[PDB]
Amino acid sequence: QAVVTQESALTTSPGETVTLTCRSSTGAVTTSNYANWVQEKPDHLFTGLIGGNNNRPPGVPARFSGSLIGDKAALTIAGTQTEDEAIYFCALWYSNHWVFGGGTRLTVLGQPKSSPSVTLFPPSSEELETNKATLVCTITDFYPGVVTVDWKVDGTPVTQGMETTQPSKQSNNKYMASSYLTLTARAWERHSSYSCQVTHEGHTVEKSLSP
Amino acid sequence: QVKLQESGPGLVQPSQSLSITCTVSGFSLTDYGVHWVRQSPGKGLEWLGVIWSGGGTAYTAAFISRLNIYKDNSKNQVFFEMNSLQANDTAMYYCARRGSYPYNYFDVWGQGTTVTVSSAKTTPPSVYPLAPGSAAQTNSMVTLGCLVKGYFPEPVTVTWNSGSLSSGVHTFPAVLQSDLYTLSSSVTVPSSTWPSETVTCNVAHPASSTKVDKKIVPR
Ligand SMILES: O=C(O)CN1CCN(CC(=O)O)CCN(CC(=O)O)[C@@H](Cc2ccc([N+](=O)[O-])cc2)CN(CC(=O)O)CC1
Ligand SMILES: [Cl-]
Ligand SMILES: [Gd+3]
Repeated sequence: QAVVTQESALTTSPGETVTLTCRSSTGAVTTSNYANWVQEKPDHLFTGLIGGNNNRPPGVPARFSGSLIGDKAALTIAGTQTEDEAIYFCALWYSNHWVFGGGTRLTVLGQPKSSPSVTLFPPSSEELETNKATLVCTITDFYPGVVTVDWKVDGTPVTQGMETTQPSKQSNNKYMASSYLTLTARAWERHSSYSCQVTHEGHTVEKSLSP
Repeated sequence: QVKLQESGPGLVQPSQSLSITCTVSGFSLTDYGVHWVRQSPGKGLEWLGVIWSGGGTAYTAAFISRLNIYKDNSKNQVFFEMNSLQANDTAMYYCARRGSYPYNYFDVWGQGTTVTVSSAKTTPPSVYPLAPGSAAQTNSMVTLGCLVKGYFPEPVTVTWNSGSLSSGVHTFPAVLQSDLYTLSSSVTVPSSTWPSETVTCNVAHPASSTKVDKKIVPR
């Protein structure tokens, strides 16, 4: 069947006008393709933006408009807002089936800067009875969503046992992430100082632990 | 007002079937069409099929013989039934509502059913209470945790005090430590509330039907 192509990702600053395109591999996109646009927000939440006749659902901002520009479908956002950061999908009708495009991730720059809030948790007693020991380092309320996590055992850098999540959005549009340090019950008994160093925007904030 | 609630197990073994029910409210199936769309972790949206208001159907060509969508207007339910699933059918499945002109947009969508296609057997999580390192200062804030270790497949739901605590809660995404998932959750409450009163994390693994409560006690 037909492949519907969209730009992979676009980056704007607030107030800018952007045009996302939706192209058909079998020819020109026409009104008989009834181009729809859907918005995906963090935590896999989808909401309709534009309908088959360039109509907006009640409550969708007037800055979003759908159209046909030459041989392709388009979504114009007239004055990009911070809340418009999302993935945009178009869908084209082909007589007896719909086909979604690959999606356009829109990133909106210039949002308020915020440093991370770190919390280091010691392993549970109920965990040590299974002869396992995991240290949890929770990273909360940071913007931009880019962070490096470094672990230390008595000041000595750790090799294995560490696994870190890629940053995802919180309910307040800032980012969160977590980092683990899986160790053995005996290795936990030997060493005394444990440090979770979280580096964000060249700055480092750390939380230490001692049994 | 309008909602599409999804119920489907999740774990399917290769060559077997998938069945998902979409229960709608706030509108009637006699007026709206319901579409089925999926999203694979490494891809975007893939349209599968639809059941229109009149009971008429349409599907993506490659799915004609493996996918069926039918409904019961009186029960406000739409059923998705797909056979012969393979590894690349692993995705989040959604039902989406779409009306006739001027309501011809995919406005309201269901939250999605996470489907994992693997030979692997289910593994329930080991839930561990995470109490702070040092003791709290007189009149301050404390952050308690809950480690949900080694479960397969996704998802898992974490609540605190049966859903009564939400404002100071953060539930972190999972890591994949060699075919097993691990995530954490934390809650921040004042020191006058804990350890004076009971704070409990409630973890549920729907794909194993285990419901475990672990009370947070001082270290
Ligand atoms: O609707 C259903 O049950 C299923 N439709 C199947 C196909 N449609 C896709 C889908 O439904 O998936 C695409 C076309 N549809 C626009 C849209 O869906 O964007 C409408 C085009 C139209 C032609 C003539 C008149 N006229 O007045 O002569 C009015 C409208 C027609 N569909 C009613 C409606 O949607 O309004 C009726 C059929
Ligand atoms: Cl038609
Ligand atoms: Gd129609």
